[PDB]
Amino acid sequence: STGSATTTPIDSLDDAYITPVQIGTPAQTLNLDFDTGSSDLWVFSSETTASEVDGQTIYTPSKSTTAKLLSGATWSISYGDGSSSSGDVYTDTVSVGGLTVTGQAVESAKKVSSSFTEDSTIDGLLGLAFSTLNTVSPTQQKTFFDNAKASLDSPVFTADLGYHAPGTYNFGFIDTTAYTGSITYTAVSTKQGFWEWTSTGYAVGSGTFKSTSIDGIADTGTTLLYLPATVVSAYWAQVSGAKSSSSVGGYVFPCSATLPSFTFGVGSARIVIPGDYIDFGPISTGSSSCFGGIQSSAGIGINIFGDVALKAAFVVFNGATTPTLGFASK
Ligand SMILES: NC[C@@H](O)c1ccc(F)cc1
Repeated sequence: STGSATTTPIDSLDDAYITPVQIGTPAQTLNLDFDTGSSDLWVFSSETTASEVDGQTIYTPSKSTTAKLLSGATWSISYGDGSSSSGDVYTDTVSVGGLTVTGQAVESAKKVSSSFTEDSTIDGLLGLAFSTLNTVSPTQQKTFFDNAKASLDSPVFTADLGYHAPGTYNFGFIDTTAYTGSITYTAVSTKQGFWEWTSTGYAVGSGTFKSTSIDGIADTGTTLLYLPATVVSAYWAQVSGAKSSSSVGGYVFPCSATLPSFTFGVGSARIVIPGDYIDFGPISTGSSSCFGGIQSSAGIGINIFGDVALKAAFVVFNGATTPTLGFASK
């Protein structure tokens, strides 16, 4: 089997992407944030505290003939950005782009933190990291990808995120028309439960490539590119007027600037992020100070190849017995 679904930016800055997902019988379609940095499939629901729902589409398990309470199971998750959610668990039929999994754990939110409530466009998350990170207790549950894997033509999914435009998540096949040149594959460590890999270096604009190992994660659920302070300082030093602002919480730059590109290495291959991809617009409405899309990972403990980086590539998440990651230009 295979699946193919379009993923769409939630706003004009590409802050996140949503992908329609069919849950239950008859189908209830919710727009979920596919997150290769976490491993829980959770949704706003009929059980979510009413004051914490503001415009989201909810899953109502009582209206699904295939929903079954997973007795005694609870979940609770805290994300890198400080947001969180928790609740109980059903199993139900879940389909993405024509690919169907029966008996998928669907984690029903009883509580969500303010940032979720405040984002009416995201109805929940669909985790695509390794199932070892799944938070369901007392019986840990598998991701949609893990459940689907044995049925897929090939044990892979791909992320093709657009810049200010829709893109695609494919399951079970590699669309050879969706990228240019060849795909370069690189080793993954699953020890922390992430799609963790090591970039071979970077360049700023038309500058020379610096060969240096940068260990990080491929995370579709993180907006920005978070790299070591040395790398980030080298990037922003090429932008007149750019500075790190403790009050804003990172590097800002004059909105009048033209940003240089940023290149990262994948083995001997190179992925170029155009400068425009690094512009996240005014820090507040009407400001001439703009927020940068490359930020320091120093306070995080891990480097993060988030959407800013991933959207510049066609990315293969290879879930073979020994997982790997592939990157191509597009
Ligand atoms: N995208 C999941 C989010 O919780 C996350 C953020 C940062 C990180 F290093 C790992 C995961």
